[PDB]
Amino acid sequence: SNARIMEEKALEVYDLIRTIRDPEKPNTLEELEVVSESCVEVQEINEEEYLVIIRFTPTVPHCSLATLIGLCLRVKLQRCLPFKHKLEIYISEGDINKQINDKERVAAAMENPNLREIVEQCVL
Amino acid sequence: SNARIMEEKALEVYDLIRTIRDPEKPNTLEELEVVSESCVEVQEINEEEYLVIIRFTPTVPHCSLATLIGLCLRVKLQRCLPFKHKLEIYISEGDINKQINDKERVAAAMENPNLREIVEQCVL
Repeated sequence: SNARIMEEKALEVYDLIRTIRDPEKPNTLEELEVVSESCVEVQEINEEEYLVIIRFTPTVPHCSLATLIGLCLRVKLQRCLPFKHKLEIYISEGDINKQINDKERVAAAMENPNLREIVEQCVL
Repeated sequence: SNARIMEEKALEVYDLIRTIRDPEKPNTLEELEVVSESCVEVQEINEEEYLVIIRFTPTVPHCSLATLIGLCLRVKLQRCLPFKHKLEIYISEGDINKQINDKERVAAAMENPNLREIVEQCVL
């Protein structure tokens, strides 16, 4: 039946993506619950052309850039200021879907050798 | 005057933090407008103990983890699926101030050799 075939195609898709390594952590997307089989749907657009829809839940860095910067500020001052002090640091209060789907943005990323290297190794 | 002294102390603070390297980009925090002199304030809490307040504007990654993951999904499928397809990928729709100020969270970060290495090199 059509439904069975679309189920089989979604499983095909899932089996390819499930073992991709996370860019930062030593585990696969499936192990980190970034994807699961139910997160994929396949439909037939026209005869023998399929649409694949994936919803994924990205991992977050163990230590974000903003956090690293804040630590640098605190550690530098703590070690190098010549007076006794307390410090309060505040993040100043003064499209990803687009980056991963737009054909031009995808190509631009894959033309950066640094990003291409990361992506190609994660999927290897 | 008190005001002059606090201005001089804030400049002291600024001169230490302005040349810290960004964790990812080849430029200093000042060059990237992560900090500027006006973003620092110093007050005297008690005699010879000062409070330093900094507001900073973090840089963002040129390519976030979520974007890298989405690229991996697309590139893997584009290269390895055995059928013609279009793909739509969606981020599923199903405290930093705390990490950089809380004494315990700061210490925990600085005990991770990986993070300590990054921080110590950025401030060197």
